[PDB]
Amino acid sequence: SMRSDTQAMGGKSYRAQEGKAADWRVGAATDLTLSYTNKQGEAREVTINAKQG
Amino acid sequence: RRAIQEEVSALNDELNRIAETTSFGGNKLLNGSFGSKSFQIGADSGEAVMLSMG
Repeated sequence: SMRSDTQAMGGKSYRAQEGKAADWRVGAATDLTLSYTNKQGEAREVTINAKQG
Repeated sequence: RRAIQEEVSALNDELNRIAETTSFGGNKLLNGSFGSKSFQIGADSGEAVMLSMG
């Protein structure tokens, strides 16, 4: 199906609960790990070590 | 001194007028209501740049 409401024509959107202003800057805690399941069924872990500042 | 102060007050009211009335297509810029806005300059989502004017 190619109706615009088809599940394959979209995804899942997550949003932050805390708002950060334009003066916010990453401190000493920066790691962010995304752990989920890929489409083939294997568990996939992606680790993002952001840059301080 | 009152003669000088009158020109100071006239220019003082001019400073507030510039801040309030300056706009880009109706959107105020220098009145402090612009805040910070992200300008999207990428071919993919999430590639914007913040601009702030106090």
